[PDB]
Amino acid sequence: TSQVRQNYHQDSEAAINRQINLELYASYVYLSMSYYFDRDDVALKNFAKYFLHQSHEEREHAEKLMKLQNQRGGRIFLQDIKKPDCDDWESGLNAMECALHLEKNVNQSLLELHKLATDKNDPHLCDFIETHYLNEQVKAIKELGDHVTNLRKMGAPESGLAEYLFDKHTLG
Amino acid sequence: TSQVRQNYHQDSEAAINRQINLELYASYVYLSMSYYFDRDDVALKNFAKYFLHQSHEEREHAEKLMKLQNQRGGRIFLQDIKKPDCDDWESGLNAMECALHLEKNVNQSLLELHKLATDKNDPHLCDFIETHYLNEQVKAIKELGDHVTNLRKMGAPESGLAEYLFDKHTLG
Amino acid sequence: TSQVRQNYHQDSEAAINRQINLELYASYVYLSMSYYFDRDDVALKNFAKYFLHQSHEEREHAEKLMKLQNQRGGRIFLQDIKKPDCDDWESGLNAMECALHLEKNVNQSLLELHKLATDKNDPHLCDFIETHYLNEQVKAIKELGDHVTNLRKMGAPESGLAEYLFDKHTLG
Amino acid sequence: TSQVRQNYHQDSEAAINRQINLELYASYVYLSMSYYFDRDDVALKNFAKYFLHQSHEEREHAEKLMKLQNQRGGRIFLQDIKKPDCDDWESGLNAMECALHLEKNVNQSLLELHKLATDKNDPHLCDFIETHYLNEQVKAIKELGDHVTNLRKMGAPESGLAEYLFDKHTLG
Ligand SMILES: [Cl-]
Ligand SMILES: [Cl-]
Ligand SMILES: [Cl-]
Ligand SMILES: [Cl-]
Ligand SMILES: [Cl-]
Ligand SMILES: [Cl-]
Ligand SMILES: [Cl-]
Ligand SMILES: [Cl-]
Ligand SMILES: [Cl-]
Ligand SMILES: [Cl-]
Ligand SMILES: [Cl-]
Ligand SMILES: [Cl-]
Ligand SMILES: [Cl-]
Ligand SMILES: [Cl-]
Ligand SMILES: [Cl-]
Ligand SMILES: [Cl-]
Ligand SMILES: [Cl-]
Ligand SMILES: [Cl-]
Ligand SMILES: [Cl-]
Ligand SMILES: [Cl-]
Ligand SMILES: [Cl-]
Ligand SMILES: [Cl-]
Ligand SMILES: [Cl-]
Ligand SMILES: [Cl-]
Ligand SMILES: [Cl-]
Ligand SMILES: [Cl-]
Ligand SMILES: [Cl-]
Ligand SMILES: [Cl-]
Ligand SMILES: [Cl-]
Ligand SMILES: [Cl-]
Ligand SMILES: [Cl-]
Ligand SMILES: [Cl-]
Ligand SMILES: [Cl-]
Ligand SMILES: [Cl-]
Ligand SMILES: [Cl-]
Ligand SMILES: [Cl-]
Ligand SMILES: [Cl-]
Ligand SMILES: [Cl-]
Ligand SMILES: [Cl-]
Ligand SMILES: [Cl-]
Ligand SMILES: [Cl-]
Ligand SMILES: [Cl-]
Ligand SMILES: [Cl-]
Ligand SMILES: [Cl-]
Ligand SMILES: [Cl-]
Ligand SMILES: [Cl-]
Ligand SMILES: [Cl-]
Ligand SMILES: [Cl-]
Ligand SMILES: [Cl-]
Ligand SMILES: [Fe+3]
Ligand SMILES: [Fe+3]
Ligand SMILES: [Fe+3]
Ligand SMILES: [Fe+3]
Ligand SMILES: [Fe+3]
Ligand SMILES: [Fe+3]
Ligand SMILES: [Fe+3]
Ligand SMILES: [Fe+3]
Ligand SMILES: [Fe+3]
Ligand SMILES: [Fe+3]
Ligand SMILES: [Fe+3]
Ligand SMILES: [Fe+3]
Ligand SMILES: [Fe+3]
Ligand SMILES: [Fe+3]
Ligand SMILES: [Fe+3]
Ligand SMILES: [Fe+3]
Ligand SMILES: [Fe+3]
Ligand SMILES: [Fe+3]
Ligand SMILES: [Mg+2]
Ligand SMILES: [Mg+2]
Ligand SMILES: [Mg+2]
Ligand SMILES: [Mg+2]
Ligand SMILES: [Mg+2]
Ligand SMILES: [Mg+2]
Ligand SMILES: [Mg+2]
Ligand SMILES: [Mg+2]
Ligand SMILES: [Mg+2]
Ligand SMILES: [Mg+2]
Ligand SMILES: [Mg+2]
Ligand SMILES: [Mg+2]
Repeated sequence: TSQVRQNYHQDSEAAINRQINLELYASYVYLSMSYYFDRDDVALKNFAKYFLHQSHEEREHAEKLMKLQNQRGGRIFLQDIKKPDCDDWESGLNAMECALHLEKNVNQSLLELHKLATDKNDPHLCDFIETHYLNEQVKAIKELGDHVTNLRKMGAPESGLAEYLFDKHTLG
Repeated sequence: TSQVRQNYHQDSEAAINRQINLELYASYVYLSMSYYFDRDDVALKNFAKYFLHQSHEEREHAEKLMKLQNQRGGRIFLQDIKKPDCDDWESGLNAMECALHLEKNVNQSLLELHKLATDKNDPHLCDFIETHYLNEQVKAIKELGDHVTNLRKMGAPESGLAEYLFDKHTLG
Repeated sequence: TSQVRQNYHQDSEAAINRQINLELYASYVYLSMSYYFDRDDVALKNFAKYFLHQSHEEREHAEKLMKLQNQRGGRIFLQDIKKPDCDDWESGLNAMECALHLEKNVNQSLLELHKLATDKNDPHLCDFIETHYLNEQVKAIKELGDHVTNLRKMGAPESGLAEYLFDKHTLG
Repeated sequence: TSQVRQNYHQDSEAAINRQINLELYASYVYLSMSYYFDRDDVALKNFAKYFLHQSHEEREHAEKLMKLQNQRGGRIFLQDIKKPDCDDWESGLNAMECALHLEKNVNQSLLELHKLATDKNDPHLCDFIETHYLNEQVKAIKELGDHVTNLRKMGAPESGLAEYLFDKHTLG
């Protein structure tokens, strides 16, 4: 047993390792999306910038969980980072919809993690999740919802003009 | 009788209390409108900001009337603030139209108040209304009219693109 | 269903709407108290300033709950804001006592809201209440208790000198 | 007839001369009050300072009316400035009460002047009175009322301690 370990259940340790993988996966999805918009036949530079920033944020989320694992005396175990589900993301609207779906999936995982921490009476872990993850997720989901709504109302994906103008005035 | 009271008719005192309630009501209408535009399925952040600012201005209008009541030796009597007539405001154009209607209604009340002050030969109260309320109302009505016109000419409410672009270039 | 909604119970949504109304009510109580102290026959300007600031803080509390409702994909439903229970607040001490009672009532509502969020396993909502409301309430209640104690010990409400000196040295 | 005179009734001209005298009288009352508080057997230096400032303000009120008379092509006619009604002002509270009475008397004269200007359809003179005199009077009366209230509640005039503390914390 680690000399620092206290009130840290083996199930919580394993769930933290699973969350690390999921955050890295989310980073990869956003990386793929970003460079799709950098294609010469797509060419929406602020969509590209927005998703690259989201990708880098997800990496920060993963690294903080790795730090947490060590803080509590757990041991990090890494797994393959699966490639994203799509190579071609179709449109700005479709990418935003996939991002919304991704963020809700990551949120569900975080909520399950919190439920586990609650069941194991781990208030430090509960606080960690609430303070650093849960509101960030709520804000990210709300922002993506707002973006999807605007793109739909503007006439995307059929209107290339709508995506162009959204790229300039919301993401730029 | 208040030691400060002079040339201040009981009817004027009562009319000032009614105006306080109406200004607070206007604040509530704009508060409701503001957060409608903050909904994830509406998502027009500058409409939200514009109406929240209008809401806060209406509260200032109410507070100045409360100050006036005490300055003249009248006594403030408060009533319930009625909820706004709508929960859902439909569109940017529809909210602007409701705001225009509201501002004209508040103006009519102020004009009736001025007529009362005139009938009771209260030049201090006349000056108060003219100096702090009447031109503010005229400017607010003109601005809302301008906004309604632009939204109509741009193709609102059917064009979600029109409302988006107005939000960015006029309200942003 | 809102595209952003996740782990947000209909009961929690309704309870948030009730809390919005209560925060606005508290804003109204403090607004009334403030202008009582602005009366020429009361004339305690720092009591007036203190309660006006408390009123504006309560409005901020309401607006943050409206933001929360939209963040989680709930829908804001507003009700009439009831007038405060008193027109005349009697004395500085009596107003402080009514403020203490009000703040404890609002606290009780927040605790019931937290219990509901706990029962529905909504850790985001629990964190929201704890982080933004519960300690603010504890601090406000403690401050009002301190004020009541000092006014009593100084000889209020019978001593107009006590209220005058408290207004100058604590609230000024 | 003066080359500048237009829409300026002889009655208005005469009433302006009477108001000039009354403003100078008010200046004299406050001058007398001020130095009463400078007596070694009274010795309230902030009462003295407050009333001296009020005296100088009244002189400014008179001078602006003299300017107005010439602006409109009327001719200034001056009369004796009567001595104040009291040599000894008794107490801080009594002086404040006399100041309140004085300010209401001057207000009544200004209201009669405004009624005359209205009867003679002189909107320039109406505006002059409203803009430069009427709210100043309302504010002065309210302030004096507030002061009287505080002194009474503190225990003046019997409490020399009350007048001392008021001098330090309100007027200082
Ligand atoms: Cl342990
Ligand atoms: Cl352990
Ligand atoms: Cl274990
Ligand atoms: Cl593991
Ligand atoms: Cl894994
Ligand atoms: Cl693997
Ligand atoms: Cl696999
Ligand atoms: Cl726990
Ligand atoms: Cl967070
Ligand atoms: Cl947000
Ligand atoms: Cl937030
Ligand atoms: Cl957006
Ligand atoms: Cl009168
Ligand atoms: Cl009256
Ligand atoms: Cl009357
Ligand atoms: Cl009334
Ligand atoms: Cl009313
Ligand atoms: Cl009512
Ligand atoms: Cl009713
Ligand atoms: Cl009049
Ligand atoms: Cl105005
Ligand atoms: Cl204008
Ligand atoms: Cl203008
Ligand atoms: Cl416009
Ligand atoms: Cl759910
Ligand atoms: Cl849900
Ligand atoms: Cl539900
Ligand atoms: Cl509800
Ligand atoms: Cl309610
Ligand atoms: Cl209702
Ligand atoms: Cl009811
Ligand atoms: Cl929970
Ligand atoms: Cl808090
Ligand atoms: Cl505290
Ligand atoms: Cl604290
Ligand atoms: Cl205290
Ligand atoms: Cl003291
Ligand atoms: Cl003429
Ligand atoms: Cl003439
Ligand atoms: Cl004439
Ligand atoms: Cl004359
Ligand atoms: Cl004369
Ligand atoms: Cl003479
Ligand atoms: Cl004589
Ligand atoms: Cl006229
Ligand atoms: Cl004025
Ligand atoms: Cl004032
Ligand atoms: Cl004023
Ligand atoms: Cl005072
Ligand atoms: Fe982000
Ligand atoms: Fe960032
Ligand atoms: Fe993440
Ligand atoms: Fe994320
Ligand atoms: Fe907790
Ligand atoms: Fe926390
Ligand atoms: Fe405005
Ligand atoms: Fe403004
Ligand atoms: Fe208004
Ligand atoms: Fe308005
Ligand atoms: Fe506070
Ligand atoms: Fe504050
Ligand atoms: Fe509150
Ligand atoms: Fe509170
Ligand atoms: Fe003055
Ligand atoms: Fe001055
Ligand atoms: Fe004067
Ligand atoms: Fe004066
Ligand atoms: Mg996984
Ligand atoms: Mg594979
Ligand atoms: Mg937080
Ligand atoms: Mg009404
Ligand atoms: Mg109703
Ligand atoms: Mg003006
Ligand atoms: Mg309620
Ligand atoms: Mg009722
Ligand atoms: Mg905290
Ligand atoms: Mg005279
Ligand atoms: Mg004589
Ligand atoms: Mg003015």
